[PDB]
Amino acid sequence: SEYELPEDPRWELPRDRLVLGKPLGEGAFGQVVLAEAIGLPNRVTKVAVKMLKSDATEKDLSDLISEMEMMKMIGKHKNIINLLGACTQDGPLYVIVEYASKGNLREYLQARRQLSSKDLVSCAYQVARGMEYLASKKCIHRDLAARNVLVTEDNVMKIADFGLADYYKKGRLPVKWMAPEALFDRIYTHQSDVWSFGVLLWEIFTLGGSPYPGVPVEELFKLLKEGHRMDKPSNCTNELYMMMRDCWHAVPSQRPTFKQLVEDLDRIVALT
Amino acid sequence: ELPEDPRWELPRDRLVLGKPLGQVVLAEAIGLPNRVTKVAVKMLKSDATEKDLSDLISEMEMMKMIGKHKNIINLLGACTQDGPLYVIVEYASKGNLREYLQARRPPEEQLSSKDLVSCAYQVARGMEYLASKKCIHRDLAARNVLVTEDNVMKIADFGLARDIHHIDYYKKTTNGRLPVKWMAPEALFDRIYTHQSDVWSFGVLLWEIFTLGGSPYPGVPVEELFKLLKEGHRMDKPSNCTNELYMMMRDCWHAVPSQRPTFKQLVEDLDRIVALTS
Ligand SMILES: COCCCc1cc(Nc2nc(NCc3cc(C)no3)ncc2Br)[nH]n1
Ligand SMILES: COCCCc1cc(Nc2nc(NCc3cc(C)no3)ncc2Br)[nH]n1
Repeated sequence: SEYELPEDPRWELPRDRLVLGKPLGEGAFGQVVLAEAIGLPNRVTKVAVKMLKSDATEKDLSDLISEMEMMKMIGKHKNIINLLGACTQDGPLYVIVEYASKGNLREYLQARRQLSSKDLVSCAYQVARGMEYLASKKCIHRDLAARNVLVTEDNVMKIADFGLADYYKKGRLPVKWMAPEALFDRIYTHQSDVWSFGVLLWEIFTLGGSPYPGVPVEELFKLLKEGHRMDKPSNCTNELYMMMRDCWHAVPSQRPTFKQLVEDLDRIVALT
Repeated sequence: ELPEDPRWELPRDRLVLGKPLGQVVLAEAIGLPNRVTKVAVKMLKSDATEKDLSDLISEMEMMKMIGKHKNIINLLGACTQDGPLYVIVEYASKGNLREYLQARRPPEEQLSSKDLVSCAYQVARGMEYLASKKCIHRDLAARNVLVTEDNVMKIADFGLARDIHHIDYYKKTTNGRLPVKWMAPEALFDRIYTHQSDVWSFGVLLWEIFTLGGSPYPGVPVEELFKLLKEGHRMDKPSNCTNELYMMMRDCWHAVPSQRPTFKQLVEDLDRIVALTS
């Protein structure tokens, strides 16, 4: 990987067919830019490109490659951010993926405090669909949150950061979406992502609310150990609150599965 | 030590002391002729100082001046001569409002929407009365509201001596909660207490009622509380709460003290809302 990467003709795009545009966002040693891809024959497709920052290390490269390779194995679904291609040869790695013009679901919800009760349940349905798909492909997210759900021009929910390779790192605290087993016992399962979906559900029905405002890490632990559970939001049926509460069962085996959650939300949507 | 006050003195032999309530004891007063009335009696503990006596006397004298209202814990008498000071006050059999509401949470009989709005009305009435007598509570919370056998709300601890320049903000209550979470910012940061800061605390109490004894800012320590307040943070609307009653809480938590409603206004609004609530 130091002088050259392996080629995968299934996915390789010519660099002349990609025009890089305005940055969308960055992270530790990776960054995401808006771009235009020609012929993924001669139609331009607005895509998002993920690539390393200039200060990245060999291990950052190896992380980014592993992310791309997981996206290949997992395959396509409408409610996830899909791999569309890659430039791997003769220069920096560009991992080309779908563009979601409306940004993350947290912001999306906050800027519309105008969604109906149906639309809100529909969001929740789409997210669980994406998660039901990923879980069928052995994919555990480990940070399912509204910040990691992107929304498209046409209001499709698309899970992101599912292929990625310090409890005090924030400006909110991710530990506030972690299942107790994952936080306390470092047990990550599909059921631990169910707990996280519980909190996303709550974010959804508070239209982008912040879990546990003002609660620092040590206190959160203390709340968890006491069996504390966030209060029902206003503008939330008692059914939905029991879905959240169900996702928040202490025993993961008694939490519902994403398969079960999709079935319920499909029913609930139709009756909203 | 004590000076005699014939307006209030009950002979010691007329008071039959019973079980501890939590110091405060349950008692029976004979007379107050051949009838016994259940009463609560406040008295000193064994390890009490002269400062503690002084503070108990001040509380009693304050009750004398304030006079009687249905929605406060009313002074009934005192034993001041030839033995321990006993301040005799009304008995509330169903305990504090926090516990009263939590015991009535669904799985004791549930409270209607009207019952909850009626609690709010009665507390506001008591506060309006206290305000009228020039009294500022300084720790209005559901824990300092007591409930009688016939479900009458009575405000307690309204006459208490407190040095505000010696408050421990870190000190938790017995239930595990922090009293700073009921305090107007201007009282908290600037030690300025007014009827207006009491109205702020009433907003928090209204919140406590509609969450059926919920704990404000759960898991938020003192330093983080300050930072939420400085940022103008406000608690979210409880579920099963009208927009109209959440607007009331929000009004009580106005950042500018002059712009909060008075208890006179709160009393009138709540009266109107009680009559229209199912
Ligand atoms: C590897 O795929 C990462 C997501 C690709 C993507 C990004 C967008 N649109 C937007 N992205 C961002 N920030 C980049 C980002 C957010 C997350 C989560 N991950 O990366 N900001 C605004 C927009 Br609009 N579409 N597809
Ligand atoms: C001088 O006013 C003291 C309150 C008089 C009173 C107390 C009760 N009933 C109960 N009291 C307590 N704990 C003592 C207490 C609570 C507060 C507030 N202040 O003192 N526990 C249970 C009951 Br029931 N009735 N009247």
